[PDB]
Amino acid sequence: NDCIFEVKHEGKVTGYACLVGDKVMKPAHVKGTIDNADLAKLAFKRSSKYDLECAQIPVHMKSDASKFTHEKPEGYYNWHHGAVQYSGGRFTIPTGAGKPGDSGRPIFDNKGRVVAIVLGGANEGARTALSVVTWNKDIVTKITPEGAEEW
Amino acid sequence: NDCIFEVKHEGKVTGYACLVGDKVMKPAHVKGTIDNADLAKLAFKRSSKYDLECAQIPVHMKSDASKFTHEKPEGYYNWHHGAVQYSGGRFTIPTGAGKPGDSGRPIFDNKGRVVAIVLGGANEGARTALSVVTWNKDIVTKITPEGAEEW
Amino acid sequence: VSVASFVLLSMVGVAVGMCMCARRRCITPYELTPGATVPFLLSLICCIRTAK
Repeated sequence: NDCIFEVKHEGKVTGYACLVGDKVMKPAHVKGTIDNADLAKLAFKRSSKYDLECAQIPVHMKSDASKFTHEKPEGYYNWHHGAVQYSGGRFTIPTGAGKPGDSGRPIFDNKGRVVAIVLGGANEGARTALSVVTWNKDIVTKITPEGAEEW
Repeated sequence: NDCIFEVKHEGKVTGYACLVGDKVMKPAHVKGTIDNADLAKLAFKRSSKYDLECAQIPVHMKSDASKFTHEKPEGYYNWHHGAVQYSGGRFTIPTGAGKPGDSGRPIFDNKGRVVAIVLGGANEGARTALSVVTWNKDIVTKITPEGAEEW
Repeated sequence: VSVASFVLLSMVGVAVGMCMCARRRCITPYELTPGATVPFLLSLICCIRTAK
């Protein structure tokens, strides 16, 4: 199944921007832009509570946006380092999957649409919970495990 | 199924504590703590109206915590001494299962998640019923049948 | 008159400072969220849109 819907930023291992719904969106705690020609021109909002940067998709890219939903049933989801389990209201993966610089990555519904963006992870036992943002009932919010690290 | 989420306290007949959800939780009518190294460090809240002692989890253990729910249909549930039946709002057992020193043990839903913790037992002939604690309507309560003895 | 007109001018500046702070603390979730839309009532209050 396809996983190609990110674009990277900077000539460094420092995370990615997702093409979601009507907007490009990216983690705010990372820098250096120009690994795509649209990050060079887009005017970005940002907000300190949620660590997003957001911009409206340009006229040539309109057709290519990934679909999304606010819905989060319990169970299994997908991301670039494979299967991820959402249970007890929190996303989890085996520790050593994911790292600093693997950030701004989507989490996908098995029906092929985005439900969260990854921002970081915890190490409170070797099955890492994730710091993430999601759009519960059509408003963005951030989830952050205690002592989690920004990626 | 596994009871392995229990951690004992003291080189005595006295009991155990349970790693559940976001917290360590323990019966208050019994003492001695340090068979385990996290019970040594944690600071505990307590209430003699519910007979709990509880502490929020230390930042290396949350992956090992048992799952939990408030959901409690009529039927059969599991603990260390085998099958346990929830009926008429009571938890109940075969007579002569359980003993002093086997308080502080969790009761599991057949889907492998905690629904109550044992405190002690009442008996009337061949009828045996448990004092327990549980989180119906999202907030702790205590159940206690007539003449129950703490374990 | 000089100290009064300066402090009063700075205070209407600080009052206009709600657009620099209060507007963003209310409105930024509606700028961040994918595909969502702001309620019409709030759209007029913050002067943000002709529609969506």
